[PDB]
Order: sequence, then C-alpha cells, then structure tokens
Amino acid sequence: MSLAEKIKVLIVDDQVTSRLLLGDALQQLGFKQITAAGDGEQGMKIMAQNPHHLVISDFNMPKMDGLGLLQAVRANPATKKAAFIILTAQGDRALVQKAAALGANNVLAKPFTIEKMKAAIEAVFGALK
Repeated sequence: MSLAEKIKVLIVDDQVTSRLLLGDALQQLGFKQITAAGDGEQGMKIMAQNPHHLVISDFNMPKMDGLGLLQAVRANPATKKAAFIILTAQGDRALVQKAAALGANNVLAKPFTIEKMKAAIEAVFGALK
C-alpha cells in the first residue's frame, strides 16, 4: 500500500500471442506492475508469491485457469481479493461468467466485443459483481 507494490498484474498465457496480446492492451490501460509468466500456474503461482491485484491470462486450459485460479484463490485470500481475466483467440463470455459464478472475486473476458471487455474492466475497476 506504500507504492504500486499493492497493485500487481499478471499476464500469463499458453501463448505469447494471447498474453503479449493482453499484456499489450493491459499496458495500454495503465497497470501498476505487469508480470508475465510461463502459463497458468507458471504465472498464477508467481502472483501468489508476489503481490497481485489483477490477474490476466488466456482461456486455455493451463495448470490453472479461471476455474483453477478461482478455486486457488478460495484457498488464498491474497488472490481471493484479486481479479482474473480469461480470454481466448476468440471469446468465451460463458467461460468468464462461469468463473465469476464459480466463486471468483472478479473475472473479466476479452471477447470480440469491446462492449463486454470494456464494460468488463469497467466492472473490475468499478462494478465488482
């Protein structure tokens, strides 16, 4: 809470394209401290150790995805207070909404609808639920 330390972003995906894609857009948003990892856990675990605030990864089925990520948080309150974004080369709003419903703090998707993605972020940044 002293510095950006509090705020932390993790951009890990099964493919740079996916990640670099989010990491690029995310960076264009104005994150605190972007952090890319190998994938799922490779990145999720990273956020677990260090500070996390906004997790962003691919929709793929890595070591940990919106699903695993959630259940993961449920265990750790550190991430349980952090959000997570799950997008794909296409878009799976049902997948995202699923994670959120599953029992996630805040999960946003990155489909082909700026309205969803944008509005999504507008939620994570404002409207949590």
